[PDB]
Amino acid sequence: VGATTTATRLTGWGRTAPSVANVLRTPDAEMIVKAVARVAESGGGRGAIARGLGRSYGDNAQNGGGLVIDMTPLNTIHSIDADTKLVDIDAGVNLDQLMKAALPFGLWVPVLPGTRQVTVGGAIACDIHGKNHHSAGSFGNHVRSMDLLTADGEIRHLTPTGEDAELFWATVGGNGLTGIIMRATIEMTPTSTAYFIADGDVTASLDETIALHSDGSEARYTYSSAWFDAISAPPKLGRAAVSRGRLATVEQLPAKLRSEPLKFDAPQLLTLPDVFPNGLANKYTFGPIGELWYRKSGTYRGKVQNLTQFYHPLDMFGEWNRAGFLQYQFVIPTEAVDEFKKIIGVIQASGHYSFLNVFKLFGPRNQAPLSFPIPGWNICVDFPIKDGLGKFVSELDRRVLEFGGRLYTAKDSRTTAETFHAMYPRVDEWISVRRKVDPLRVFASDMARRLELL
Ligand SMILES: Cc1cc2nc3c(=O)[nH]c(=O)nc-3n(C[C@H](O)[C@H](O)[C@H](O)COP(=O)(O)OP(=O)(O)OC[C@H]3O[C@@H](n4cnc5c(N)ncnc54)[C@H](O)[C@@H]3O)c2cc1C
Ligand SMILES: COc1ccc(CNc2nc3cc(C(F)(F)F)ccc3nc2C(=O)O)cc1F
Repeated sequence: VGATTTATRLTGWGRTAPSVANVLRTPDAEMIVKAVARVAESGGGRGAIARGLGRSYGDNAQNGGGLVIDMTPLNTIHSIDADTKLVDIDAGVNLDQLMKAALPFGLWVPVLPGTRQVTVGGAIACDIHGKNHHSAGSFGNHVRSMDLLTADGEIRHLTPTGEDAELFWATVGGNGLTGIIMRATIEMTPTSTAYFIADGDVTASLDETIALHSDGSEARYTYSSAWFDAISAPPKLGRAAVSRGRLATVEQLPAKLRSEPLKFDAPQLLTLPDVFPNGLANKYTFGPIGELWYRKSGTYRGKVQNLTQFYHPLDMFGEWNRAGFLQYQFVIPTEAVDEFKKIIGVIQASGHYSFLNVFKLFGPRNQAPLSFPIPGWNICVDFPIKDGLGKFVSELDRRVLEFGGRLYTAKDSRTTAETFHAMYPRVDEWISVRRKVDPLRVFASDMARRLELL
């Protein structure tokens, strides 16, 4: 329970670009206020940045030669209310913790990323998105208030629509550069079960994948995402396994599950690598029977699924996934469909092979100037680090930029300031807010300096 300050070598989830910071770790809020006051009174040096669970791949949660404040000990859930749907929680609370605590109230975390190991602070600061972006927006859309420790040492109560709305919306997606989010109130989504009813589809090509997302069917599902093929030559290029669904109601559950509709079942002992150590391939896998088999297994209607089944389907693959990788995620505006296809073609012909590829059509954006999601074609790819990759991804940056798209700060450790600023045309507007709230650069990070956000 005691406060500690420790020189620590930090990296994001990508394990790249390490830098040494003094890491403060304390469950005492007043100690965090005092540390920020100390940096502020210092009138120099390299400032401070908050750090959550370190799930961002890049360098936004580290500060070489400065202070890093580990927020994970501030993890109190203050209250949950089923009538108002509000949760009041410290910024260090993580989404898995929150999901579990809130389920007995018939409340659902309104935006969940592909991993549950992210803090509320990290969720706000990266304005995270999920499988339901097109129906629910991003994390920032659901924050009703937050308490922000600013450079002047004061704790400001921010609301999306109040007098401090400008600062609220600069903090959403602000990558911790407006101050330290101490605490927040989130509006949860009501639910009668912890289950999904899901429809699966399998497409044969990129053209089919795009048509499926463009035919109006997306409006029938609150949740929608896809795995796609980024390695095969066209026309197989861009074929996808698509998973779409909505939260189930109690009466849609089979009789055996209806007695505990809000139950989160425990992740089981055995994963697929444990049961099939020699892999899943047989003599049929890559020919026409394999094709039919995968088509059939991935095509279904009204299937009842728990959270892991529906939302974390890679979990069953255990140690096989991510077997020195560069995570690259971008969105291209909806209208730019040919441009989007062109970029997918570029990736396939590049000689860089990504096996893990998520595809999603984002919905409307929010008013946060630095928010990543815009309506359009969102893709994540995972490239093994090898010769030529750095220069190739710089070419990808140019294409993404030229086609009106952007990269996501939570995934980036290598784009340039020039590129990033052009991708985010409201960056100057955001920088102006940051300069008002932090004239002395009390808040600073490796990303802030790299991307000239400092
Ligand atoms: C396997 C995996 C799957 C993922 N899937 C998704 C996805 O589906 N959608 C998506 O949007 N993202 C996804 N991400 C990225 C992840 O959601 C974000 O990186 C998120 O910000 C990580 O939260 P964290 O608590 O680990 O924050 P960190 O990585 O520690 O910090 C990220 C940023 O938040 C800031 N920050 C943290 N706490 C505070 C605070 N209290 N006050 C102010 N600023 C703070 C930091 O300064 C930093 O700028 C995924 C990441 C992984 C590893
Ligand atoms: C245990 O192994 C894994 C478990 C889950 C995943 C899914 N990961 C993601 N899933 C993502 C899903 C989305 C979206 F919401 F768009 F579907 C957007 C971004 C995503 N980013 C990521 C990521 O790894 O950074 C990947 C894994 F390698």
